[PDB]
Amino acid sequence: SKFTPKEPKFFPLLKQLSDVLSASSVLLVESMEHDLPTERADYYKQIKDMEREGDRLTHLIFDELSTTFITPFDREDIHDLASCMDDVIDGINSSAKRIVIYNPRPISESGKELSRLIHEEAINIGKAMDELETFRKNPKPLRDYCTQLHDIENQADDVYELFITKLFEEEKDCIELIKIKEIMHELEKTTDAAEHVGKILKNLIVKYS
Amino acid sequence: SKFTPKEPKFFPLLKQLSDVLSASSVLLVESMEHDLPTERADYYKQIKDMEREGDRLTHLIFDELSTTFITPFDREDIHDLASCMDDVIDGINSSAKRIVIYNPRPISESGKELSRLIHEEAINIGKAMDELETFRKNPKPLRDYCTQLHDIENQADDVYELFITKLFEEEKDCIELIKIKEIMHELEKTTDAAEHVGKILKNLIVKYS
Amino acid sequence: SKFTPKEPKFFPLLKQLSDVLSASSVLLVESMEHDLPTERADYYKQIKDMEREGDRLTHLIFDELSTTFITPFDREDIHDLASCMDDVIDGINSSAKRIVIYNPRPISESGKELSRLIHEEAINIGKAMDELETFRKNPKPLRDYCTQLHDIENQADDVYELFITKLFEEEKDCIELIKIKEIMHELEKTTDAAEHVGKILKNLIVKYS
Repeated sequence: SKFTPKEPKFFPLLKQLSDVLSASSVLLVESMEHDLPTERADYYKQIKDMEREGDRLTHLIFDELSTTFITPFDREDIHDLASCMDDVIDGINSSAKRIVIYNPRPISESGKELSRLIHEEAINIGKAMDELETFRKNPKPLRDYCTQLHDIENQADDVYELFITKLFEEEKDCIELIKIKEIMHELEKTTDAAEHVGKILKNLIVKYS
Repeated sequence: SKFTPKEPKFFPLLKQLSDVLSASSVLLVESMEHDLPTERADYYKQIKDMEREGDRLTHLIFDELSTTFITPFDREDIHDLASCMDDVIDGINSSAKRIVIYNPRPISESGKELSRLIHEEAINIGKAMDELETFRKNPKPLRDYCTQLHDIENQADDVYELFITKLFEEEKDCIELIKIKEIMHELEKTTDAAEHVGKILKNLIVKYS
Repeated sequence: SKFTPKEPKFFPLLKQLSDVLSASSVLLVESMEHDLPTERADYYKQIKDMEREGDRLTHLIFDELSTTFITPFDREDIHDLASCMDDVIDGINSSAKRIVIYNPRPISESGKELSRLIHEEAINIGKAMDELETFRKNPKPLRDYCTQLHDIENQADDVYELFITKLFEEEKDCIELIKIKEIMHELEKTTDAAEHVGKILKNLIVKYS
C-alpha cells in the first residue's frame, strides 16, 4: 500500500464554471435580438442547459472542498466564489425564463444594455479566474478586474433606475409594465450578483496582503 | 468527577423538523379548499404555529452543532439540511400569508397542484430523513428520493410557467393578476427550496462515496 | 524578532456597524417626511453613503475573521451578526431606492410607521452590541433586547399585512398600487432582517449557557 495524491483541480473547476457563465451571458445577449416565443423558448432551453452544467460544477467544487483538507487559498473563499458565480448563472436563467413566461414586447435598448453589461462582467470574471494562481505575487491585475466589475454594476444600476423611473411615468398599460418590470429587476439582480464575485476577489487580495 | 456523554440527537431533530414541514404542507393543501377570509386566516395562524416550531427546531440544531465537536456526518451538511428544510416551511407560511393579505378569488387547480406537489416533496423529505442512519451502507433508497424531488420540482416549475404564461394572455384585471402572481411565485419558490434539500442529500451521498 | 499582538477589535467594529445602521435608519425616517423627487434623491444618496460604509465595515470584519485564529466568541456568530446587520442596512438602502424610482405619492402613516419601527430595532441592536462583552456574566439585558426586537417585528408585520389587505380592497389605480406595494414589501423585509439579528443574539446566549 502506497500514497496516491488527490488531484482536486480547484482552479480549473472555477475556470470551467466561469466559462459556463460567459457562454450563458452570450446566449442571453443573443436571445434579446429575437422577439417571438419559439425563439425565446429555444434560448431559454439553451441557457437552462448552461444552468444545469453550472450547478453541477458548483456542486462538484463544494464536494471536493468537503473531502480535501488542503486548498490553494481559504476554503470559504473557494466556496463563495463558486456559489456566487453560480448565482449569476441562475440570474441569467431566471431572466430568460421570465422573458418566456411574460412574453413582453421586443426588449428595449435598456434591457439589451443590461445583457451586454452582464456579458462584460462575465468576461472580467473569466480574466479574474486566470489570476487565481498569481494574485499572491502580483495582485494588481486582479484588483483592476474587481474595480471594473464595481464600475459595470454602477452603470447597470443606473440603467435600471432610469428605465424604471421612466416606465412608471409613461407606461399606462399596467399589464405590460408588470412584464418588463419583473424582467428588468431580474437583470439588475444578476449584474449585482456578478459584482459580488468581484467583492469576494477584492477581499481575497486583502486577506493575503 | 466523571464523564457524562452529550446526547445531541441530530437525526431525531432532523426527523422532527421534517414532521413539522409535512404537517405544514398538509395544512396548506387543506387551506386552498376554503375561499373565505376567516377560514384562510385560521389556516395561516395554524401554519404560522408550525413555522414557529420549525424555526425553534432549526435553531436548536444549529445550537447543538455549535457546541458539539462530534457529528454523524459533516456539520455543514447538517446545518444546511436544517436551514433548507426551514426555508421550505417559511415558504409555506409566506404562501398562506399572501393568500390572506391579497384575498384572491378561489384558488385555481394550478395553485392547488403546487400545494399537492409541495406535500409530495415533504413526504419524500420525511422518507429521506429515515435514511440518514443507513445511506452509508446503502445509498440507493436515498438516491431515489433525491431523484423524485428533482422530478417533482420539474413538474412544479412547468405548472407555474404555464399558469403565468396564460395569466398574462387572459387576465385583463391587473389587480387580480397581481394577487395570484405573487401567491403562485411564492408557491414555486417553495417547491424549488424543497428540491434544494434533495440536492444537499444527493451530494452528501457523493461526499461519503 | 519578537511577538507583536494583533488588535482585531471585533466589538468596536460591530459597534461601528450598528452606528451606521442607526444613522441610516434616522435618514430613512426623515426622508419620508419629504415628498418631492429632489429631496428623496438627496436622502437616497446619503443612505447610499451609509450603505457603502456598512458594506466596508462588514467586509473588514469578515477579513479580520479569516486571518485571526482567536475570537471573543464563535466566529460563525460574529460573521452572522455582521452579515445580518449589513442586510438591514441594505434593506434601508433598497427602500430609499424604491421611493426614488417609483416616485409614489406622499408616504402614508403606515410606511412612516415601518420606518419608525426599523429605527426602534436599530436602537435595540445598538444597545445589544454594548452587551457583547458582558452577556456571559449577565445575559438578561441582551435577552430583553432580543425579546423587544421580536415584538417590534410582530408589530411591523401587522402594519404591513393590514396595509396590503386594505390597499388591495381600495386602490383602483393599479400603477399606484404597484409602487407602494414594492416599497412597503422592502420595508417589511428590512424589519424582518433586523429581527434575525436578535435571533442570532438570542442563540448566542443559548450556546454559551
